[PDB]
Amino acid sequence: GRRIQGQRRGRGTSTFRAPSHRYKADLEHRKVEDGDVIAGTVVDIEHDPARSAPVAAVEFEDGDRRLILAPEGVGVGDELQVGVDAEIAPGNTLPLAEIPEGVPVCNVESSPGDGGKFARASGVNAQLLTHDRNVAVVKLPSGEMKRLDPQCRATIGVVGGGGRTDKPFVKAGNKHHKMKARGTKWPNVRGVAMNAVDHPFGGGGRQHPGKPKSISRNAPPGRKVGDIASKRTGRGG
Amino acid sequence: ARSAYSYIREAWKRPKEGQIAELMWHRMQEWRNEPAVVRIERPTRLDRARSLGYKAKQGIIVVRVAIRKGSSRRTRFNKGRRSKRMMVNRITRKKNIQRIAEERANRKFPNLRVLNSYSVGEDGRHKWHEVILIDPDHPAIKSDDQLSWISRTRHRLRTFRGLTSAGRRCRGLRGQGKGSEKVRPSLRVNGAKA
Amino acid sequence: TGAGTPSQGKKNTTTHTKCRRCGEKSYHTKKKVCSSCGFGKSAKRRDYEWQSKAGE
Amino acid sequence: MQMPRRFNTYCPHCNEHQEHEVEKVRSGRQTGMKWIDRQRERNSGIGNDGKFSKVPGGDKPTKKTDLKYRCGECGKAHLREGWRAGRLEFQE
RNA sequence: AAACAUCUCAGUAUCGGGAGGAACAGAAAACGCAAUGUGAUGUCGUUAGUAACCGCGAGUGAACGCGAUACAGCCCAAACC
RNA sequence: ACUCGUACGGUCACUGAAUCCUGCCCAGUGCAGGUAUCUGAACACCUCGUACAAGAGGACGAAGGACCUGUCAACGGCGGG
RNA sequence: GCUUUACUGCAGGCUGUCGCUGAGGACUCUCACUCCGGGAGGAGGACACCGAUAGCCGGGCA
Ligand SMILES: [Cl-]
Ligand SMILES: [Cl-]
Ligand SMILES: [Cl-]
Ligand SMILES: [Cl-]
Ligand SMILES: [K+]
Ligand SMILES: [Mg+2]
Ligand SMILES: [Mg+2]
Ligand SMILES: [Mg+2]
Ligand SMILES: [Mg+2]
Ligand SMILES: [Mg+2]
Ligand SMILES: [Mg+2]
Ligand SMILES: [Mg+2]
Ligand SMILES: [Mg+2]
Ligand SMILES: [Mg+2]
Ligand SMILES: [Mg+2]
Ligand SMILES: [Mg+2]
Ligand SMILES: [Mg+2]
Ligand SMILES: [Mg+2]
Ligand SMILES: [Mg+2]
Ligand SMILES: [Mg+2]
Ligand SMILES: [Mg+2]
Ligand SMILES: [Mg+2]
Ligand SMILES: [Mg+2]
Ligand code: NA
Ligand code: NA
Ligand code: NA
Ligand code: NA
Ligand code: NA
Ligand code: NA
Ligand code: NA
Ligand code: NA
Ligand code: NA
Ligand code: NA
Ligand code: NA
Repeated sequence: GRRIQGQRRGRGTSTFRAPSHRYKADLEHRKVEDGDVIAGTVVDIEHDPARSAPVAAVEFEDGDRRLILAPEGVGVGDELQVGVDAEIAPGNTLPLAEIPEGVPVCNVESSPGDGGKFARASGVNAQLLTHDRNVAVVKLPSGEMKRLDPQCRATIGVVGGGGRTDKPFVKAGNKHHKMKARGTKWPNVRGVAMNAVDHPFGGGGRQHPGKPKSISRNAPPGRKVGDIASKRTGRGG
Repeated sequence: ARSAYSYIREAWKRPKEGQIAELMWHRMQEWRNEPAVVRIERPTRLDRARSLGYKAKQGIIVVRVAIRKGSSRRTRFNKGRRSKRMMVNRITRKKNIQRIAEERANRKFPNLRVLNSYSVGEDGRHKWHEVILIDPDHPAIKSDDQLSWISRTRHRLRTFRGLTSAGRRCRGLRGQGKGSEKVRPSLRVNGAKA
Repeated sequence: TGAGTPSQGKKNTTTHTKCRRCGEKSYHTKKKVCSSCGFGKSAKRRDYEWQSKAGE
Repeated sequence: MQMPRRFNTYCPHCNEHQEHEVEKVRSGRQTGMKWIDRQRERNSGIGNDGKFSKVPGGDKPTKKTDLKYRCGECGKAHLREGWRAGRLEFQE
């Protein structure tokens, strides 16, 4: 047959690419020689086309002007600080070690200095639970308990824009406009509505999948469709 | 008495033993950070070079070339093929790595011609060979009764036509007797059967 | 809309043009590559053995 | 059917009748060094392996008698045509 | 191959790289009519559809030697300086 | 490529606004987890064999399978008496 | 052209083994190698990656 849609994706053609050229900034923690002295002033609050969430423009003492992954509650004028000795208030960034356990955090680094990887979407947050001289245990929004180097920097507070998911799109048109701001092919045609040549679920006098939908982890691309390595399906039990 | 050279040779018989073993562990680190083709002022295996034709003279160049280890980097078929030809993983190229290295070096020095080459080891995925090239246009070479032969027009691009050291061995021309029926005088003249 | 005559009307785009290297109206001005001599793609001249019968 | 374990009959070696002992031919083990073995290794490569890609024929409903007749005095055995027999059991 | 998978078409078609007026090969870690024998290499004739391969099917397929053509034999590395 | 993205994410699928609802079945097939024991290739190792080698056999045993379990808004099933 | 528990194979995934590969049936370390860091340095570490091979799955493809 023909390569299935999931395979066209990888080639990275226009249709599957994100409108990068239309994006604003790659949100990452600033680099500080040391000392922490680094502080700056919120100059404005903008909309981030890549995350459908607000972002804060900040002017730093040493002249640097960069957009920042804004937590909820940051306003123009506020003074943010980044470093080991940063005060402990929302919007400030400092290593997990210097952060008091029990405090909600966002934009957490996977490894010290990577600029933040975890908890960055609308209204989410990580939860610093345990400290140590060797391991900082954080609970990520997925519920998992992650062990991190206490040297990993983070931002205090939860990400701005919480509750975005609460309102339904209501109409195809709204999805449309959102989708146009992401690296995604939309709308979605069901495999079972295709021809046998286009998808392992395609074909038939009526619409139904050919075999069972749970596919092995070892299935090859072109065949790995449906419920991938499902440990279970349905809702019962 | 033993020539000093004889010692370089002796050392390279077992490149994973003694001092040379440690040198290699050292060098490769820098090599792995170097490019595909790097001209070097002096041959890592002096005895070998000289044995191959190398001379500390103007117009004589040496260069280390890195080549990936393994079989052919082959693309699977995109049309009909009988089972016999649907192969990918086990297919290997008919040209040995040392020959590839010689060609890559030669292309880096369009004006030079390959004289010979020898191996200088390998790690888990590279293989390094040092290629000795010659400037057929530099007097000093044109005037050398032992290398001037490479200046002849008939020798333009020796490597690309397999007239090289490894070139001739890879072509199965080693033996003068049994086994070289489809080899000598050339593979192509023999319908490409060796 | 018919794919024939009615779709022939929008054809006012210029692509292939007189080539600077070979003189054939085969220089694709959009691609900057000659389909006839290879100009723009190859220093060597475009030529294939299939342009003639195998034994000739 | 039944069959005596021992009985008198012609021994092609002795060239005269003598008591023979009947036994079922036990299969010999292969060495894996015969020409066919070397051709299998040699000729098997990428893709289908011609004849070496085939698999075990099948079975006839009843097999023929596969026996060894051993002379009781010279100790040399001889083979005979076999005959279809669903089962063969020796008497004593 | 009266299907077809090994085999065959065929190392063909076609593709990539490159030389010359011709290329390539070439002075034996050869041959092995086993010899008290031959003596660099191409090529032509033959050896021969022979030896060898092969669902031992269809098909595939040399070499030594011999008769010719033309003939040509040398330079490094190292030892010692 | 997704991605100037980070689970309020995005990938892979099924159903197809709302409203009232969505029963029973894990035997087969699929996926997933577990697994005393059984099965399970090659290298290295041991035995025999060979002045070597081919080869025969042993020991060990990964994923996988047997076996057990979970799972149907997973493929699907919901009869005769 | 298409399908599949048709025949035969081929990609791909999983897994053992060998090479890279080092020190003191479970273990520590650091020096290759990998990742993070502008650097200092940090994490990981003889594993992973990559090369070779073996077993299983394998209409994704021929
Ligand atoms: Cl969305
Ligand atoms: Cl050259
Ligand atoms: Cl019997
Ligand atoms: Cl002779
Ligand atoms: K064929
Ligand atoms: Mg970014
Ligand atoms: Mg939704
Ligand atoms: Mg609306
Ligand atoms: Mg788009
Ligand atoms: Mg749809
Ligand atoms: Mg349809
Ligand atoms: Mg299909
Ligand atoms: Mg339907
Ligand atoms: Mg349906
Ligand atoms: Mg010729
Ligand atoms: Mg049309
Ligand atoms: Mg095979
Ligand atoms: Mg036929
Ligand atoms: Mg036949
Ligand atoms: Mg042939
Ligand atoms: Mg011969
Ligand atoms: Mg990197
Ligand atoms: Mg098919
Ligand atoms: Na279907
Ligand atoms: Na050159
Ligand atoms: Na051959
Ligand atoms: Na062979
Ligand atoms: Na036919
Ligand atoms: Na046919
Ligand atoms: Na055959
Ligand atoms: Na004679
Ligand atoms: Na079931
Ligand atoms: Na089941
Ligand atoms: Na068709």
